[PDB]
Amino acid sequence: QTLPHGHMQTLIFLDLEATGLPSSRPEVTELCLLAVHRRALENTSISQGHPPPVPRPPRVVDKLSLCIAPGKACSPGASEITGLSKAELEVQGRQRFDDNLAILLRAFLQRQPQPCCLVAHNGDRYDFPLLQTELARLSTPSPLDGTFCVDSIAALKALEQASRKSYSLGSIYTRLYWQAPTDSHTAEGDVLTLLSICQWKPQALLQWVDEHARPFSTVKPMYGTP
DNA sequence: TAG
Ligand SMILES: [Mg+2]
Ligand SMILES: [Mg+2]
Ligand code: NA
Repeated sequence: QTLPHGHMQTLIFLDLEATGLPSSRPEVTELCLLAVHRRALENTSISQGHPPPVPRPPRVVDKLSLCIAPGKACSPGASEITGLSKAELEVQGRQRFDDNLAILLRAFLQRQPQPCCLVAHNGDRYDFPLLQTELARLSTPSPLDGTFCVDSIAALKALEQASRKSYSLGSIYTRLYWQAPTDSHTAEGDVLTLLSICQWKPQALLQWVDEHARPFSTVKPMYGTP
């Protein structure tokens, strides 16, 4: 382009469940990362047919799915759709978002060939600023420091405009594949759904991602800590 | 406009 940050070598599909929506000062209850090398995406076969079948996930993938005890209760709305509550997370012995979690994420990211780019649906307004806020509370250094990120809503908008309607995760998936997504509002279900829409046009997605990746350190926290 |  020249590419502003070089080729993204690893795409990290990311999904968070949390206790509520942005004005509630929400906290994370579940986290899922799906790390895919760009080779896996460029090896995805072209989406043919109307509709095309849902693309097959790459064989080679690193996956991390974690349930996390938040510091405050879930809104009733959040619990009904995620199937999670703070109390039941604690009955199941889930720990808080803590320094160890940060050390876990860092080691997971370091397994990936660099640089890594986080991909989340509406990430620019939800997942990235939320995650930035969770990590901010920790005295521990951010494990996301040399990482990049993109919002898949912008990606799919550009990809479909390259070919009114909704750009919610489920809407896009149903429009592309004429099927309902499964396990919605679980971190891993919605991450796998996200993987599928991004595999719709894998080459165009990588190109767009390389051009719009931005440092996660420029992400503004969703809300302030004490 | 999209837990
Ligand atoms: Mg989400
Ligand atoms: Mg979800
Ligand atoms: Na393509």
